[PDB]
Amino acid sequence: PADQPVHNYMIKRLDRRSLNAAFSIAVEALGLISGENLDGTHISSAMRL
Amino acid sequence: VIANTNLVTALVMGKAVSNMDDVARYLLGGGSARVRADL
Repeated sequence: PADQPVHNYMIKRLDRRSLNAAFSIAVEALGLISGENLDGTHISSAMRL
Repeated sequence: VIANTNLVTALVMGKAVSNMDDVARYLLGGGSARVRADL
């Protein structure tokens, strides 16, 4: 005897990956960015730049 | 203070002289109050 045409379904699930990268900055310059350690000079301006 | 001739000096070189403006202009031609005391 003959056969009937077949059917079928399916699913594929995802998977989780990630990227990351460190970006450390130091205290000596962190005091200069935020202006806390900033002094009123003509020399501290250049170090801030 | 250090500015505009001693500034670049101390920044790139590492040293800075006191009376820089005078030596630069030379190389290339370019009230009180009273107080008591015991004298």
